[PDB]
Amino acid sequence: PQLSPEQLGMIEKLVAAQQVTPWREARQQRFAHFTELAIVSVQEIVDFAKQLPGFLQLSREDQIALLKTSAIEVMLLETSRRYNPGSESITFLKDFSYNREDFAKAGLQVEFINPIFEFSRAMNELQLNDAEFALLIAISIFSADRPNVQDQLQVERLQHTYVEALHAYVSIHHPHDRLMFPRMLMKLVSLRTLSSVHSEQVFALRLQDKKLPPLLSEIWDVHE
Amino acid sequence: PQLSPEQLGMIEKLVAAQQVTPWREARQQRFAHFTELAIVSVQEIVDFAKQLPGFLQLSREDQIALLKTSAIEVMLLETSRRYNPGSESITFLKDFSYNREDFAKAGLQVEFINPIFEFSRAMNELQLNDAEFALLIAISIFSADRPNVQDQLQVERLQHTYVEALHAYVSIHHPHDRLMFPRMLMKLVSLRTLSSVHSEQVFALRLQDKKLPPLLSEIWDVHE
Amino acid sequence: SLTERHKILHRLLQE
Amino acid sequence: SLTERHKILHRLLQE
Ligand SMILES: CC(C)(C)OC(=O)c1c(COc2ccc(-c3ccc(CC(=O)O)cc3)cc2)ccc(C(F)(F)F)c1O
Ligand SMILES: CC(C)(C)OC(=O)c1c(COc2ccc(-c3ccc(CC(=O)O)cc3)cc2)ccc(C(F)(F)F)c1O
Repeated sequence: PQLSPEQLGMIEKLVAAQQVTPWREARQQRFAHFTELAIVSVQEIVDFAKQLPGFLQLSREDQIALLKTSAIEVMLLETSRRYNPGSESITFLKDFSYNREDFAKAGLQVEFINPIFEFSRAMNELQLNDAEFALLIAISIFSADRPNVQDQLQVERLQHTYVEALHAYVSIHHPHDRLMFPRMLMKLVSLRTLSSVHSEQVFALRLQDKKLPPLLSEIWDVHE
Repeated sequence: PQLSPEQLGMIEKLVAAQQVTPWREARQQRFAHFTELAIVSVQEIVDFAKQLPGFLQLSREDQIALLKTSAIEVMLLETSRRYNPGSESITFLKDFSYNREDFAKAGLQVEFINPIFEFSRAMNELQLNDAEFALLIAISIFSADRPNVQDQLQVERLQHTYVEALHAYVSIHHPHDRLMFPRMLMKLVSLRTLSSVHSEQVFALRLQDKKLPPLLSEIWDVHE
Repeated sequence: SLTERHKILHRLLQE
Repeated sequence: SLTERHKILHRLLQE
């Protein structure tokens, strides 16, 4: 698969599209600084999506359906992007690094933390660059199988243009390793499991005395 | 990707590897006939896995970890294979067809049934043959990211040989549609979501008066 | 609709 | 271990 002018420019645009408080009252403040980073991330993901070709042409309702369920997956991709295999930690916003223990003290439970760190380690072995990251994020956003998506067909057709662009990219990036393109997609499989381990997480917070802030509650709390 | 002698024979072998009671006491019997079909299916999946190159060389423990969590996904792939888009129904064992309503009366809840049928419809659009089915099943079985897998590396390396074999196959089957190979893999993404909608299903049965039979309970009930 | 249930997300999308 | 918790599955695997 040769990369086309049209794919070149699309990829370049995505990469360019990607370019808060202190750190048992200490406990509820630590949680708060962490949820604040997520809130920031949601804003970034919206801004990013708005730039994705095809996205704003979908009905607003469909844009909500897509972001609602992809946000955590994009957050997890962004987590694995800033993983350091030396210190087994996550470097959010230049300065503040976070290990499994820091995550625990930030209010998250072990049964979420370990899968987050396993995924990040496995993802770091692939050594993805920005172009690969942006595309995976885009593919994740445009999944036609999210709950309440109306124009599945359009969402799917859109996803495949990003899937193709990835294929052709990885062909220039890894011309001798034809497995790299499928290995990257196989991470979206793992990403779905992580997405529901995050559901078990959200539900467990309900059971303790820990309320998600407004935006996060809006995307993640099930309200009935 | 040209298909090799070694891949040819491997695919052929998989395809060859794939070649009970009547139908509110009526209610608990209907449930029972359905769970009996699953029990049969588990046996088939074990037999199938035993034939997969590399499988029996993994520690028994790892073989359990793989089958434990892949069984439902293989079951769902086998579900989508026998979907009829005319009658929107599933033809298990030649004779007995099952629609959404039949599934409901078999004890399953709506919130599982609709995603099962959406996936089957979406899967039927791809029109997979046996070779494509067998390979997807194999890839699903050898996922290194299942809980409690020891030799992730070996499980992964094994998965990639099946991923490659699929790639090369689909290249002969669909020589003008380079999207077909990734579209098939993107179904394993959806398969993971389905796998946990099935978790919500298992949990809901606990809440009503409905016990899974011995084998199924063993793979699906969380015991603590 | 989802839109009526996701005000903050909607408002982020409108700017 | 998983093996001790999955007797029927183990037994299917042994035949
Ligand atoms: C994704 C991760 C596992 C880390 O976090 C959660 O899932 C999670 C969090 C905090 O989320 C964050 C944390 C940090 C970032 C982030 C990502 C990229 C940049 C850009 C840069 O660094 O330049 C900056 C910050 C995103 C999401 C809180 C509460 C819950 C709660 F469980 F409470 F819901 C959570 O699940
Ligand atoms: C996969 C499906 C959604 C259909 O079923 C379940 O998940 C499910 C079931 C019955 O499962 C079956 C049903 C039928 C077959 C089957 C597949 C292929 C052949 C080969 C051929 O036809 O030749 C024959 C039978 C497999 C699994 C019961 C209870 C629960 C419970 F929720 F109760 F756990 C379930 O979840």
